[PDB]
Amino acid sequence: MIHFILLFSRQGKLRLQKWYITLPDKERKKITREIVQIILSRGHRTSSFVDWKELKLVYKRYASLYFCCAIENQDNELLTLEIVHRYVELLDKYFGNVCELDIIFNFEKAYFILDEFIIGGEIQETSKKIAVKAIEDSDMLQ
Amino acid sequence: KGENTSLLHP
Amino acid sequence: EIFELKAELNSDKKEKKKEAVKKVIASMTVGKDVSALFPDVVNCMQTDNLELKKLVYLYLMNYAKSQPDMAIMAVNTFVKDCEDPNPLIRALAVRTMGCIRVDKITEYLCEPLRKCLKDEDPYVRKTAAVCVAKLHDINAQLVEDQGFLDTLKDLISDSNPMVVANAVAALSEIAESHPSSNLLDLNPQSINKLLTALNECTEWGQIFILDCLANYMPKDDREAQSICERVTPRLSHANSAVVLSAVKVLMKFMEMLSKDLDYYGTLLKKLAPPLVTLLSAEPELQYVALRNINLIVQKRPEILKHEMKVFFVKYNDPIYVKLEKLDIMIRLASQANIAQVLAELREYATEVDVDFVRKAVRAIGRCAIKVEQSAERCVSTLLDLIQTKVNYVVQEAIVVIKDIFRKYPNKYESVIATLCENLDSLDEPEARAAMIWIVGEYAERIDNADELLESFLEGFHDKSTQVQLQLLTAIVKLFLKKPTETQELVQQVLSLATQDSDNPDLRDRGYIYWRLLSTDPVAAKEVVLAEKPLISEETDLIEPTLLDELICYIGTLASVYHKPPSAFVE
Amino acid sequence: SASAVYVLDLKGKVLICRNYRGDVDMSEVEHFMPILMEKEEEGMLSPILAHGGVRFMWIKHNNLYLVATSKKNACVSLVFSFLYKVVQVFSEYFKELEEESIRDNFVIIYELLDELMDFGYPQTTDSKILQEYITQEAPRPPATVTNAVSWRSEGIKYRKNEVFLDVIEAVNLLVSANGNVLRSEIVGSIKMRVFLSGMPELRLGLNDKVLFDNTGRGKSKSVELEDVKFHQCVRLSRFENDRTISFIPPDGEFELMSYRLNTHVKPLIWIESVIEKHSHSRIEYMVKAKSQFKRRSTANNVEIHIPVPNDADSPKFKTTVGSVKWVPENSEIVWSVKSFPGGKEYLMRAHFGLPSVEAEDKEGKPPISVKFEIPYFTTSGIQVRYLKIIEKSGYQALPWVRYITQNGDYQLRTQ
Amino acid sequence: DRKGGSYSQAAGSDSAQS
Amino acid sequence: GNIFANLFKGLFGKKEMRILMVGLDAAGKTTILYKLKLGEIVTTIPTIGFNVETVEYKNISFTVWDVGGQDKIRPLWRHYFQNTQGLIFVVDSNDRERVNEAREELMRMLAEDELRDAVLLVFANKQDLPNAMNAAEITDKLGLHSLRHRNWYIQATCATSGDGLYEGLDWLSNQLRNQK
Amino acid sequence: PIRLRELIRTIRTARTQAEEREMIQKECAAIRSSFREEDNTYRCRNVAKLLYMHMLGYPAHFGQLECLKLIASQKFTDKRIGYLGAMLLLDERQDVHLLMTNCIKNDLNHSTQFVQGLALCTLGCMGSSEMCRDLAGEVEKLLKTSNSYLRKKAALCAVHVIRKVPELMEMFLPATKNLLNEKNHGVLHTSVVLLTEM
Ligand SMILES: Nc1nc2c(ncn2[C@@H]2O[C@H](COP(=O)(O)OP(=O)(O)OP(=O)(O)O)[C@@H](O)[C@H]2O)c(=O)[nH]1
Ligand SMILES: [Mg+2]
Repeated sequence: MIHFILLFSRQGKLRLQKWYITLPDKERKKITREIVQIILSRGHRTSSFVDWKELKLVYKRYASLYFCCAIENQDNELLTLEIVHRYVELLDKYFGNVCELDIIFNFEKAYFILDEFIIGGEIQETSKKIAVKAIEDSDMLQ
Repeated sequence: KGENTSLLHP
Repeated sequence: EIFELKAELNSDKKEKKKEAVKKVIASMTVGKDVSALFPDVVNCMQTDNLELKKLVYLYLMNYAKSQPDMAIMAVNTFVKDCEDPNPLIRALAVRTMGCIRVDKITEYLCEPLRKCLKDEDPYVRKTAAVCVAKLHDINAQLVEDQGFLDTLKDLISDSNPMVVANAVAALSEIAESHPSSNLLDLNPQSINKLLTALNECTEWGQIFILDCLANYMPKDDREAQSICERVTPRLSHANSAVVLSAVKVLMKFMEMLSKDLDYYGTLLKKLAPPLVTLLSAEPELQYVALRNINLIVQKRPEILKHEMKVFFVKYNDPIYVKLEKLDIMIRLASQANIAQVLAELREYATEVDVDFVRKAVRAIGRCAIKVEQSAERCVSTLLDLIQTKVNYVVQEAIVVIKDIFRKYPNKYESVIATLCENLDSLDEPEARAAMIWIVGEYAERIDNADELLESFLEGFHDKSTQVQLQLLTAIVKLFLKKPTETQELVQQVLSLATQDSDNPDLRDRGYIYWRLLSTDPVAAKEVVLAEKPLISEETDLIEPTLLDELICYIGTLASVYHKPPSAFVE
Repeated sequence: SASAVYVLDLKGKVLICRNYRGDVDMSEVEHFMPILMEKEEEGMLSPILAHGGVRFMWIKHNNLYLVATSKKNACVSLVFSFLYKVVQVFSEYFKELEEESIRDNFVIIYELLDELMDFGYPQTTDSKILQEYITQEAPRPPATVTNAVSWRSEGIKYRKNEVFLDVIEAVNLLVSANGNVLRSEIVGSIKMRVFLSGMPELRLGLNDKVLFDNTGRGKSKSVELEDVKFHQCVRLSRFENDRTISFIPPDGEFELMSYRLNTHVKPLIWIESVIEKHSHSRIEYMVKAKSQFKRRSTANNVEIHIPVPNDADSPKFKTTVGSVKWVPENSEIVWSVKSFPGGKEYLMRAHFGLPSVEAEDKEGKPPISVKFEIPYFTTSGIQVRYLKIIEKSGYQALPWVRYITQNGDYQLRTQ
Repeated sequence: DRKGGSYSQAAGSDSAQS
Repeated sequence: GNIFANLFKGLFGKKEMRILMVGLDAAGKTTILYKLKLGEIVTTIPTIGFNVETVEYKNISFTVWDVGGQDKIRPLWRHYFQNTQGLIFVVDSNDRERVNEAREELMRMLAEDELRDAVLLVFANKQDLPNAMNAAEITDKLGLHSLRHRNWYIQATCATSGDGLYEGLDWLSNQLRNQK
Repeated sequence: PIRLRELIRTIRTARTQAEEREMIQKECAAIRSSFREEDNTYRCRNVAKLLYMHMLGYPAHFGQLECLKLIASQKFTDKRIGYLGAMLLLDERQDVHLLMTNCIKNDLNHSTQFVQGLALCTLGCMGSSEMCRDLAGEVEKLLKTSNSYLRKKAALCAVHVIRKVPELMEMFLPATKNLLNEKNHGVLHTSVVLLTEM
């Protein structure tokens, strides 16, 4: 399961954060700062994979804002990248031409979409249209 | 800026 | 962009040339490599407008090392400008000549430097003095060949106090890099002449004038008395650096002063108000003032004996200033202000700086160790802090108690019961080891010492090497003192540290303890539980040889870092 | 002995830099920001950084860090003095200290930086003198810089000769939580705004204890200033000989003398604060202010700052005199009073709730500070005697001065 | 008027000290 | 300022009021709340958390927040003290062993400096078995007369039927509301 | 009732970190004042602002009881905000989720498919050692249902409970029997994940 998923910008500002592991707030902040420093101090040919604290810290940002994942050492690495790409595509479809400005404005919607997509670090919606339809139906409820 | 750009450009 | 800028610069219109120069300056400041256009701006260099000449000179200076080959097309312009009637143009040309880091360029600039050495303009004299110093720093051999030392020496004996101060500073810098051979020292006449111009030098000229006296060594008391009398007015200057230089000069002169004469007492009385004034300076200079006070504290500690109220750290004081305030208070701690120091430390323990709290605990412990008259007060403060229910404060209090016990344990038997139950669940190696050592050495006033050591023996094989050694020592001491209730405990400790302990030093210590136990238990009391002598505390005072050298180095980088002048430069 | 003084920005961008010795590469400025971030994040941040064998000394300005790199064991105090002079010059020339002016006046900024210091040795520091040779909207350098009088420009002509003095008092009181005052120091400030014709040489005379004792008049009320620091125009020799305060006043507002001595008198304001803070239920602010100053004096714009709880909310104010406003930005209650006559006694009763959930970490106990400012009040009792205004041409001067008493380091330790 | 204490006229020297 | 709108609103009833529901577990608190809100005895599992509801009666919306009596939930009553103006206590007279624990919990909750404006509202639950005590024996055992500055009222209600609930509501309205 | 968008714009307009902290405190003062009054109309905007501030790095200890109060509310937006607050600022070491067990149990039998799914996701994200003990019975009840949109959520809740409580896996052996014929990809994936975890 994915221990934590956090959307951080290139300048260091974090646009998303979802940790599936219960940690102290100071410890969580320190871990996030260390992850940002490692990502901010990494090149473009580092393979986007880091084994930090025995955790598969996978970083792959498709724009200025980067994305990170932390899975245990028990599964394949390309699966995390595929899941990240699928989540990005689903978010773009739900929003429509997603940019950094809209991500901050749609933080609650982004959190709801992440909850409806992955729960507890495990994959919850394998299809891409069923999750979008469910999100639209939930939004239309009011 | 660099923030209004699409995440995937699709 | 670049092509358009080059075309604009290759035009005959001054209005577009000024705009192009401004754009080039903005691009370089914006972080654009405009050195590729340096040869293009070379043609548009000899201009009547003064605004564009400064920009061209700045671009050449900033684009001189990058394109040294293209800089060969600027000697003629500098030579032509070195005789301009306008003093500002001459000063700018002199400054730009020394700023060009070209090995083949300073060779052709010697003639203009020689011509401007006797320049009548005092600003021109200062500019030439700066250019000579820059050339000597770039090429000491070239400066020696040009014979500029005689001109620089003769500059101090001429009019223009600002130019004289600049020449003195240049001579000091040249001698600073020189190997001490052929030093520019002057007799008492030169010192008197400089003192006469000290009251006429500017704010920057005062520092340059006082720096020369830092190297001279007085040989007579009358000369020293006159120097002290002349430097006394320097303490009433609004310039903090001038005040610092004057204080350093006075301290250096005090090394030869006679304590029998009344000049030393007057100097000591006149120095405290200066220190008080400097202590209320800007935050940037507060650290410098604190470092200077600490450096001069070890030399004449009787000057600031009554200066204790000002040593308190302010609420808005910076972290660096707060840290220095505690060190200043510790260095100036005395039994007269013991209650005030304890009150300040008690107030300093309620702050939110964990590093600040640790520093306050260390300072309180140092004050308690230094003065035995407040040992009871320090113990009470430590007990109150432990009762404060602060984890870092608890560890600090445990460390302070452990340190105090080894120093003054004769009347420390009344705190074992209070410290017996003080939340021993803390896993800090500096606190757990200290508590174990205190229990082992003070295993007489606690009737449940064996029971307390039982909880610490669960993970003795994996606690720590120092912690394991301290626990083994405490167990051995308890067995030697009371072996009826710890007969099995000693055997268990020996089995755990001798069989399941893989530490080489720990294994050797356990083997030695087991051999002593199996050889003669009676002799173990006189061998292991012996009365140790007085503990020699680490003296925080610097070495006398280093203190004297640091006295001369006043206001430099070595005073803040507390390192030798040759131990910090590269 | 700084190698190059540069002006940085809050994002690490260098607004402007100017090398003076060239012994350090300009690329070292890039490593300054990460070093500062590490030092701040570890508590080791200091104004003087150190990148290997090169020390990066910087001070925090209004919006940028005035970083001055150096390589050798240069005079750190000299560097600080040069930085302070540069800051004063920038404030005089530019009314604002922000990025809007750093990128707006670079044409004159480069010239000012080149003229101020050369090869690490500062040369020009007179803002008025520098304004006569470097302007943003050039003639030969003025002879005043070359002449001995670099703080009084000759040839200045004015229709009238009016000088406005300022007797600024700074009441600093350090009252511990036990109720005793530890640090009670009063710093005098003799600042005059001189606007006359020519180069007058002020001959200052006041009611100093040392001067009265020397003249034999050490029986009346005389100020015994522990620290007396004259300005640049003040002649040190004259004061050292017989306390003769003779100096050429500058053109404009300047600080001539600044007294600094301890105070053994009662505080002008006696503030008694009470804290009936319930355990996560409510809090009480039993703040009582007693004016120990003379009844003939009024403290204008009195703002007694009382630190409220960090998570406190829904406050209720039950006071007697003075408006009370809770500012969430400062996280404290300011006992604001427009005019506070001497001897007044204002009682306040604060009452607010608290969240049920306890805080994870402590917040500390900041001291209570007041912002009282009572002008026309001389607590120290130092009385100015005369000001010898002498001009070579000869004119009748009409000097003016006002005595202002304000609150300085008047902090009260919380319980 | 002006806050901070009204400006007052000052003398030239200590007339009582000669 | 003008208060005409307040008078116009109060002409037809504006005051709402609040209420609290505290007591030990299995004391009929959930059933009592259901009867007050709905009017029927609804079987419910033990209250792990709490139940929040509102009831409109006598032109006053008396909001009721049920609080459990679990050992891990006993110290959580301090959270409900915030923004609380009323409180109703439900006793369990059928638990002789738990009577002392309930009395101790009531004394501990009554010793809070923040909860002072709320008067005592004792509800005599389980008033259907012969072992149930009267309206004075329970008060004497709990020492309700020794609560200084506390307006306590003892009322006995039967969970199965619902007798006396209207009397308790009227007494609470009279104690809180001080108008005609 | 300051909207979350206005707060985001105000934060983006702040330059200095001290200025950002001052603005955050100014907004938090109004948020705490509204919360202390027992406001129920604009509670969603306050919850969103508090979540944004907590993500920004400011303390949010006082904003815990409001999330609990909104969790047991009836509005869908309020329920979603409360679930988000419990998922973000609620943790096992927080100790404030103990009272949320009753709210979760009440919402476990809710007719709305969005409230039940949100509650299941929140329980899975914040699975505790004691909440799962009192919530294990409800998880198994929903595991035998025929809701395709809820089968994955039930499987995820069971997996989270098993990970948090390894001794509770004995009650899941007969619930997952004969579940390899699910046409939906999500239900089959959830069943496979549950089998692998077991
Ligand atoms: N037969 C009967 N039982 C009652 C009566 N009143 C209370 N009880 C018992 O009290 C218990 C209370 O259940 P609820 O009212 O639903 O919930 P509660 O009072 O809040 O108790 P907890 O949920 O455990 O905190 C019931 O299970 C009944 O067994 C009554 O009038 N008749
Ligand atoms: Mg119930």
